[PDB]
Order: sequence, then C-alpha cells, then structure tokens
Amino acid sequence: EIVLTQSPGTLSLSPGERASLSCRASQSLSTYLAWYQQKPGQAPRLLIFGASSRASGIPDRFSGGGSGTDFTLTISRLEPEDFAVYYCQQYGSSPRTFGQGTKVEI
Amino acid sequence: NLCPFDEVFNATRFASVYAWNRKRISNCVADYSVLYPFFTFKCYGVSPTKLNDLCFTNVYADSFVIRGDEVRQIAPGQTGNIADYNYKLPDDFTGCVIAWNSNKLDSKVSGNYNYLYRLFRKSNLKPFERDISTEIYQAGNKPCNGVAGFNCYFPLRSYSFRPTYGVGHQPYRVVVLSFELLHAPATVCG
Amino acid sequence: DVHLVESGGGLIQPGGSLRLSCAASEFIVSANYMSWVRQAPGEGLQWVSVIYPGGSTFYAESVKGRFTISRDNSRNTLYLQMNSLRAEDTGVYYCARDYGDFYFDYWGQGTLVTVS
Repeated sequence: EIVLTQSPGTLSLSPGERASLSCRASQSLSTYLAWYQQKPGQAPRLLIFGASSRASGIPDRFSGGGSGTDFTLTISRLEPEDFAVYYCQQYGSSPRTFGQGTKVEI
Repeated sequence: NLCPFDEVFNATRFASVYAWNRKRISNCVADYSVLYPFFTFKCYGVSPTKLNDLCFTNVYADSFVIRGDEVRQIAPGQTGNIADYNYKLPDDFTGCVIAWNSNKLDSKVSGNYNYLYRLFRKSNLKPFERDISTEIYQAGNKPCNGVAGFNCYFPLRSYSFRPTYGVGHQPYRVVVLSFELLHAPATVCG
Repeated sequence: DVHLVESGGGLIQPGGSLRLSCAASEFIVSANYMSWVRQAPGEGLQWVSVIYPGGSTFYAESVKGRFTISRDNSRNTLYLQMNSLRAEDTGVYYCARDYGDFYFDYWGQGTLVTVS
C-alpha cells in the first residue's frame, strides 16, 4: 500500500493570501492523486483529481500540481471557509490509501 | 512452412485493449523456437515445454497493450477493469499468455494517448467478446442525449504512458494464444 | 437531487452483525461504481469496499470474508452487510460515488457504527 505522508501536521495562517500542503508517496503515483477537504463534523468534499484538475463547484482559489512522488495543493487567498482538514488520496495501486490529514488553523 | 508469428509479436503498432486485434493462424507448421528479452510466459492447460510438438487445428493470436499492474488480470477466473469490461478469458482456457514490457516503443515524453481502455460498461463481457461501440454511458436518470455532461461520460479512458513512470504503469505488450482443437482435420502441426 | 442518504448504523456488541443501507437519488447504483469508506473517530479515511457496475466486488484486506457489499436495483439502494464485527470497526461509514475505481466524486452524510 503506497504510504501517503503529509509533511506539515498543522498549518497556521491568518485569513490573508497563502497556503501550501505537500503530499509525498513512497513510490511514484504519476499524477494519480486526489485532494479532498473535510470540514469538521461533515463529509469529505472532493477538490482536485488527477493532481492538477479541479472538480465541479470548487472555486479558482484551489490549485494543485505534482507528479511522481511529490504533490502540492495551494490556496490563492485563504478565505475563512477553507480552514478545515485536507486529505491526499492515491489511486495508482490497490487499495486507495489516504494520508494522515493536514489541518489548517488561524 | 512458417507460421506468421513474426507479424504478431514484432508488430510496430499494437491496438488498444478495448478493440483488441485477433489474428487467425492455420495451414502452417507452428514452431515456438522463435519465442526465445525479459518477458512473462504463462501457459494454461498445456505443457509449455512441448508446444512445438503439439498439433491442433486453429491458433488465435489476440494482441493488446495494458499496464503492468493489469497483466495478472489476463488469466482465467480473474476480475478487474480489464477482465470485466475490456478482455475476458474463459474458465476452461487452453492456451498461453505472453506479455513483455514495451517502454521503449509505446511511451513518449509528451505522453502516449493512442491507447484507450473501456472504463464504464453496464454489463460484464463474455469470453472473447469485443466491444467497439463508443456511446455515452448513462450514470443517472437524466438522458445523455449525445452530450457528455454530469452523469454521462465517455466510456473510453486514455492511458498515460511516459518514460519517467514506474514499472507498474509502463506499457506492456500482451499477446495471448488460444489453441482450438476441432473434429475437422487439424492443420497446425509443429 | 444528487443526495446519498445512509442509515442502519448503531450500537452493536462485538461479533454481532449489522447492515448499512445507502439510498441514492439521481444515481443509478446498478450503473455506477459504488464505494464504502469509513473514518475512525479522529483518524484518517480508509476505503472499505467497492462494487463495479458489472457486479465485481473488492474489499480492503482487513475486512474481506466478514464484510459483503451488495446492491438492490429495485429500490436503488447500496447495502453493506458486516458480520463478526470487531472493536476496530467503530467509526463513521460513508457511501461514495467512485468515478471509475479512482476517486470519490460524491459522499453521503455518513452514519456512526459503534462496536460496544
């Protein structure tokens, strides 16, 4: 099972404009990674699939880019709604392993 | 007399797994001395050590390109995306499967998108059934109407083939030989 | 009407059996790749099982032989029967629309299963 490690355990930014979350794989995934956001007490919401493609309804502030082992998710302006937990999932191999999760604070 | 295995194995351009290329072979001596790099050779129901000295009626050579992780699905009684919706072997399959890595030929730096696989299919596939249709899949009650929107997606997904990818995701050229013995006088005799 | 609604969770003594239901609207479960994904309290997600449109089923290595995924086309429901439940199965379970066998585009509200 490809192990997905997220380098910052917690990330504490003011509601201004910056964010960066990194996901690292033990062996290469080749842009077969997805980013979900879980607000507290709510179901996860899909944001990015294919490591660079947005899904329906998520605004332009969410972007992602990576290939091989290192993948990144960045937020343009950190609006107050984006302070939640984010998960990186892989689909390159079986099964679909998730990361430990990274929680964004104020 | 020589059986045309040279065209089958050393083909320059292979076809996608959703439309796999079938070649019939008869009326030639079948000599497997030709099958002599790093490849996988799995024979089901026959002794591979004496395929040269084994005389049957027809040979069916089916060629398709798949990922390395999907090579194990080309086997009897296997379930998976390739097995269910692209290419299925029967339970009582008398033949052999030959797969070899082809990263040198079927990969480019920009990415190879000439190969496609069927992802969305309503029913399973019967053994040696070929599904060529490209009609939009209905994943909801709303009609697709010939348009690919929400809950209506194209059934064929391209492969991403790059040289820098891992071994599992690299392109593998798979040739499966199906041997048929008939009551009619056989004409494939090594 | 893209909603997925889960039900059937509750308290269960270990080794007991519980069946989870996922009722779907505007989704044809028979024509879609359906997934069950669970989350332990204050932990990461962990995919449990997936059923293909053709009918093929796969399960996570910790739950095969005890968890069975099924579908009923008549009421458009996705069922999950879990037998011989251990204490590590506690958590919130979600039914999800897996685009192919890649990623979960949609998620249900989730229901809580507590093993004693």
